[PDB]
Amino acid sequence: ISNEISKLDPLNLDAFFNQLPSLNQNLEVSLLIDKLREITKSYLPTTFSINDALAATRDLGMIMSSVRKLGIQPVSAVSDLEVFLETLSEITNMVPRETSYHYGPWNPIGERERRFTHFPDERGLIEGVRIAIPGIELAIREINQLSNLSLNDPAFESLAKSAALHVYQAVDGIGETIKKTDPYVFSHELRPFFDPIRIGGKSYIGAGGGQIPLFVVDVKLWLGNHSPNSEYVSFIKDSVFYLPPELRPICVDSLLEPSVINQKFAEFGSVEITDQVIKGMESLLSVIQVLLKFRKPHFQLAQRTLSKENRGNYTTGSAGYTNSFNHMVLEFTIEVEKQIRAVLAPY
Ligand code: HEM
Ligand SMILES: N[C@@H](Cc1c[nH]c2c(Cl)cccc12)C(=O)O
Ligand SMILES: [C-]#N
Repeated sequence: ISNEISKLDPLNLDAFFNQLPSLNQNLEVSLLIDKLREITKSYLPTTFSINDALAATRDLGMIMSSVRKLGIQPVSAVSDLEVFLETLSEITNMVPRETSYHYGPWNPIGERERRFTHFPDERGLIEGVRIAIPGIELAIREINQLSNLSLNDPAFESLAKSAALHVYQAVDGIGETIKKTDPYVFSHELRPFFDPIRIGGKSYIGAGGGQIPLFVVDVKLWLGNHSPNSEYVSFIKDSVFYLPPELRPICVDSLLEPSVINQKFAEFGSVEITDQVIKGMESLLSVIQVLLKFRKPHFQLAQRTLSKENRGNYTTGSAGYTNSFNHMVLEFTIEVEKQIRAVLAPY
């Protein structure tokens, strides 16, 4: 529950986070490092509830990212963090780092909102994932119910429509980023806050909107187990254990099964094609077409951001890919649309 985590301040950092944008602007690394040290001596994380540990991962993660932004590995500089992070990670059963979950839906709205910088463009990122994630999560549950209904059942069409509506929340979220986040300001002022951090011998990437569980919708809906050695499966493979635990079984099951659309392609070309069946297959095109309404403007925005004019120090996103990856996911998604349009063409 997002609001039950967003309202917590387990490490009493509310005042500190009002100062953090200024601390970051003036490069006050000592104050950052003093705060990490104060936390490891002030708090016994083992006594935390789950929601407390999730909110503490949010707050501690963002301070660690500010230190890493300067170029210092924060756990190397504050070595007692490692034990602290290990204890939090056992309670959350999540990585010892913040993700888009902690930064968006679990990040409080209004005066307490945790932010790296004073730049209003940063709001574009936060609101983007804060809007996308709950809607994608609702679409995931509806799309998983589709495998067991008939294309001729009107409940199928109704569920698929409900999920297209819920996926639109991701469209609205990337639209908010496009309005609020200048590509140049992103590459020069925000991107450096999302770099990898070394914790207990492993490197954990920084938060990314690619951590919204849209890839989980893909796997269930069209990717399934049909593209084993693809670059997209390798990114999903790398993402499964960044997800909150409750989404991991859905994703793993889906990676090892035929997708909904491959199955409904088989059923369609094998059953009495009625008027409901065509409506049912048309509701899947509708979901796919909402994904395109997300991925097309998204591709454009990553292209402007990584252009020679607007990029700064980076040629890649926080997960380490170029816009070539985005293009590859978009082509995949366009191919699905073309395939469904063929199955429907004689109707
Ligand atoms: C200035 C803003 C943004 C830029 C420059 C950007 C760029 C990128 C890049 C470079 C990747 C490749 C993965 C990586 O290397 O990190 C990626 C993938 C992805 N990004 Fe963004 N992005 C931005 C905003 C957003 C927002 C606000 C969201 C969600 C609300 C989002 C959702 C995704 C998703 C879901 C993927 C996985 C690929 C896909 O599903 O098509 N991005 N993006
Ligand atoms: N990964 C992308 C943009 C990005 C980084 N962090 C984000 C967050 Cl926390 C939300 C939305 C987008 C982004 C890039 O590094 O170019
Ligand atoms: C993309 N974040």
